[PDB]
Amino acid sequence: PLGSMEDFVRQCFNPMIVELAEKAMKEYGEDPKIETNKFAAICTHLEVCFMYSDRFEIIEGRDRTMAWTVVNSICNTTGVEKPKFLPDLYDYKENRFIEIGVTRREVHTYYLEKANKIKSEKTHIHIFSFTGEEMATKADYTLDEESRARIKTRLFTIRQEMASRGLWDSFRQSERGE
Ligand SMILES: Cc1cn([C@H]2C[C@H](O)[C@@H](COP(=O)(O)O)O2)c(=O)[nH]c1=O
Ligand SMILES: [Mg+2]
Repeated sequence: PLGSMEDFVRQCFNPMIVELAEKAMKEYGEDPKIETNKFAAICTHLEVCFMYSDRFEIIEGRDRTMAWTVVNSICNTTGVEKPKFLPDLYDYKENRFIEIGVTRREVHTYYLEKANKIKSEKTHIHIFSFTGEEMATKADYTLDEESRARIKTRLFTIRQEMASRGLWDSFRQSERGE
């Protein structure tokens, strides 16, 4: 009754999500078979990105060349400052890029880590946790109540399904600062 996180990933996430996540890992010489807790964290963040977007241009998940092409194309269609890193989404409504975080640590710690990495005055940050806690730039949450509620619900489902397999203990304890 300690299961394999790799088998859990391929069984409980959409295959398009798993493949995008495998691609993101192999891109940086990480093996999804080895760094399995990371492989689940990456799938989860991908899934949250897709849920948040249902107005929004998806950046995360794309091949890096295509992602940057898309980011530059928006920045010169609009006024927007060009991010130093490469966000997760663009919001056509509020006309800003967004970075999404999903954390198993304290949401404040993670929010400020992200703010300090990206050093942007324009990019919106929105962090979710597996506890139902969330934090978003200027207390502007962008989406409505039941839409954020659905994301928080999917996060609970992942956590309980990991718990079922004996995987949550290690998953919850193995996030480090980026
Ligand atoms: C969802 C996803 C996550 N990740 C990793 C990097 C980060 O640690 C986290 C998501 O990246 P981000 O939160 O900086 O956008 O998971 C990828 O590398 N590629 C992906 O497609
Ligand atoms: Mg990203």
